[PDB]
Amino acid sequence: AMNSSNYAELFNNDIKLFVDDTNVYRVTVHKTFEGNVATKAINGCIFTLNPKTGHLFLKIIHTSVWAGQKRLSQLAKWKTAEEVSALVRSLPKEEQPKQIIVTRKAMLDPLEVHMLDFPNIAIRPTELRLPFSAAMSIDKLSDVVMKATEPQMVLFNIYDDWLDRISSYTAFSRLTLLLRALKTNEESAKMILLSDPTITIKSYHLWPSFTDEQWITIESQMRDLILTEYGRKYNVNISALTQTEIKDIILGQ
Amino acid sequence: MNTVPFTSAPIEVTIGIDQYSFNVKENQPFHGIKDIPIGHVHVIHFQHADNSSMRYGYWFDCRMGNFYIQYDPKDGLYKMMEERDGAKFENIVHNFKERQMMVSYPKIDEDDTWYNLTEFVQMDKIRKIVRKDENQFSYVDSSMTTVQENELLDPAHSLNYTVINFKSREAIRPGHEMEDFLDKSYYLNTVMLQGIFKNSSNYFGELQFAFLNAMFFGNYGSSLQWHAMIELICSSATVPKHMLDKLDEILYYQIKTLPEQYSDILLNERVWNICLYSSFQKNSLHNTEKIMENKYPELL
Repeated sequence: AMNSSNYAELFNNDIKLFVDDTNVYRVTVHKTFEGNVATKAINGCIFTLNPKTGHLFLKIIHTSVWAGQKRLSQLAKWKTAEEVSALVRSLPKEEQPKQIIVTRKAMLDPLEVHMLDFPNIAIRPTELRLPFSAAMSIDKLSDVVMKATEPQMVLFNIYDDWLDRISSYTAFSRLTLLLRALKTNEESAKMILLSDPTITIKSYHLWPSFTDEQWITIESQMRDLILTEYGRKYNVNISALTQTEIKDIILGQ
Repeated sequence: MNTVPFTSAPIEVTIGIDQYSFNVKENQPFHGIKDIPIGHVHVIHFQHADNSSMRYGYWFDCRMGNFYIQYDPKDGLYKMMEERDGAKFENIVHNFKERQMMVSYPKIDEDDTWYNLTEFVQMDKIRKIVRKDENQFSYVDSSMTTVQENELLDPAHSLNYTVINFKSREAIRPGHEMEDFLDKSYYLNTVMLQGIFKNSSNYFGELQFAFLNAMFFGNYGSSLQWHAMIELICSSATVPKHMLDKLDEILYYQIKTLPEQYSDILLNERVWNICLYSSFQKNSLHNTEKIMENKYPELL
C-alpha cells in the first residue's frame, strides 16, 4: 500500500505505473419525455502514468464500448483492467512495470485477475488522495478524448520538458498541485495558467512555457487558490491559519 | 456392530467416538467401544486431560479390518493399530465384552445425525487426502496443515484437500476474466465437478470430511476448505438443482451439530453472510438459513 511514508519509491528506478479509472465511464444525466431520468454516455479515458518519466498512456474509451452492456459502473472497472493488461503485453519486457498502483481500491480485483499471466507484477492500492480525475481539465487531453470516433491510444509526456530542469519528485509535486487546483476551482486555475498571453503553450506541450521564476509565482498562486477555496467551503477565515495548517490542506493527499 | 478394543487407558483422556464423547480416568478399567454401526466411516478422537494441545484421532471403517487402540508411552499418545490375527481379535473382544469393560456406541434409532454428516464420506477418499498407505485408517490432528496452506500456497502430516483459489488461472479462462470471476459456474462445473471430483458425490464427501476435521480437531485448514467449497457453489449462477437441494441438507445437519459455544471459532462471518444473503444461491438454502438465523443470529 502506497502512502505518504513510502512516497520516494515513486521516483526510484523500478518501473511503475499509476492507473486512474475515474474518467472511464462518463455520463450526463437528463430527463426523458415521460419525465424519467436517463443517462447518456460520453467518451472517457484511462489515465496510466509513469510518475518517474511523465509518460502518460491515455487510452480513450469510446462510447461504443458500452452499447448493449449492463451494469456499466462495474463493467468500467473490468474494461480498465483489460486495457491496462493489454498495454502491459504490448510493451517490450524491459519496459513492463514492476508495480501498478491503482488510485481506487475497487480496481484491485479486476486488475489482479487480468494480470494473472504476470505473477511478478505487484498490484497495489494507495492511501494517497491523488487528483488525477482532473486530467480532463487539461484542454488538450479533453480535446483528444471528445474528438475520438473510435477507441484510440494517445501518448503524452505530462511533464512537458520540466525534467530538463527539475527532478521527478519535483515534477510530480508540481503536477499534483496543478491538478489539485484544477479539481478545486477549474475556472480560477485556468485563469492563473492562461492569463499572461505572452506565455504560450508549445504545440507539443500541455502546459505553458513558464520560466523557473514564473513557475514559482504560478505555484504560489495555485496554493493560494486551494487555500481560498478551502476557506470558502468550510466558512473559515484563512487569515488565522498557521503555516503548518496551510501546508496540509495544500497537500490534500 | 463392530468393536474397537483398547489395551488399556494409562492416561486420563476425553475420548470421542463420532459425535459422542466420554471421560476416562488414569488407569481406569476401560477396554474400548462396542456396537459401532457398520456402513459408515467413524472417527475415534482424543484430548489428553493434562494437555489439551494433544488433540488427534483416527478415521476408520470396521469393514476394512480389525482395529484396536493402544497407548504408546514413548510417543505419548493413543495409537490405532490393526490386528491381523482374526481369532486372536475376536477372543480379546469377547473377553472384554463378557467382563463389560466396554462403552456402547449410543443408539437411539430415530437419530440419523451421523449418517447425515457422513453420507458422502468414503474411506478410500479419506485415504487420498491423508496419505499413509501402510495403514487402513487415517490419523488427523489439530495442527496438521493443508497442502494449500503450506507456505503461502512427513507426507502423512498434511491434508491434501483439493486446492480452491478464486484468483488462479485454473479458476479463470483467458478472455472470460470478468465473467468467470463474477460467476464461478465454469470453475465449479467444468474444472471441479467434471474435471477433478468427477461427480458431486465426491465433492460433497470432501466438504463433509473438511467440516468434520474442523469440528472435531479444531483444524483451521479444514475450516478454510469447508468454507471454500460452500462459497464456490453459492457463487455459481448455474448449479444442478439436485446439488443445491442436497447442499441445503448437508449444511443444515452440520450447523445443527456444531456446539453453540464454538460458533465463533468455526463459522466465518463474511462467507456465511455472502452465501446466505448476497450470493446467486442466497434463496436456495432455505433450511440452512432458517437454522442459522435461529441458532446463530448474532453471527449474521
